[PDB]
Amino acid sequence: MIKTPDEIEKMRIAGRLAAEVLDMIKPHIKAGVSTLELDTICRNHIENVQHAIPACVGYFQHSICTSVNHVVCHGIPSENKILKNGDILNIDVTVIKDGYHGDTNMMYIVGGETSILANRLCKVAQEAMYRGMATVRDGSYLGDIGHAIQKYVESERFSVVREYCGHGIGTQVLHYGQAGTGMRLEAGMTFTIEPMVNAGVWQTKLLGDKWTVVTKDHKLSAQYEHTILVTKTGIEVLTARPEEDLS
Ligand code: NA
Repeated sequence: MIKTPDEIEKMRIAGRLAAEVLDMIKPHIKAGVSTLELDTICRNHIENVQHAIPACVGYFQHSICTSVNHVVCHGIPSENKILKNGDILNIDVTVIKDGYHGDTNMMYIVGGETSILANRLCKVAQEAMYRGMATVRDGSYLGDIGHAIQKYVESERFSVVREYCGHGIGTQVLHYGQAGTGMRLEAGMTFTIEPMVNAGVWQTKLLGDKWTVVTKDHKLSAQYEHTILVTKTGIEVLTARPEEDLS
């Protein structure tokens, strides 16, 4: 599962392009915008400016997932989903370039202001991802990631969605368990770390469209995602954004 130098170089490019989607879409996020409009802007950027491939061509009909509020993941862009101030929005994107892909998602607070709880949920979700990323280096264990995430999130009185906290990435599902469990990590491995944090119960449900996932209790959910490369001394965050403080 060790990526070659050529494979890693192509993943750096794709990861940077994916990061660029999440940064460039920011000024378009305001009250009154539909999530379909965001999808079209991202599709045009990926295909026609980056000259890359959005996920709807690789292995449905949209270039991004737009998950609002109680939607946990896989929200479908829609002309009828109109953002309003105080909404929390996750945009999830995969960019494919030259056979390799970069995967990342982040939260946006529509209008810059939201409730005490929604702000805290987003910040805890981002810090949870970072805590999981902080365990990773050559010789660490896959289980260290989920353990760090779950311990932190529950200490903050939120719930972790139990389906997964990450996946192998290339072209393996990361679960919550005990530290020291799972595969020992080696420099050159790549995967995503993407914990989903619910304000209420950890249970989710799939909507009638067999695609959109929502919290079981209709409370808020937040997620962040990075694609990471394992190194001898730590990680390289392939989807890091330039103004993103990784300390
Ligand atoms: Na959500």
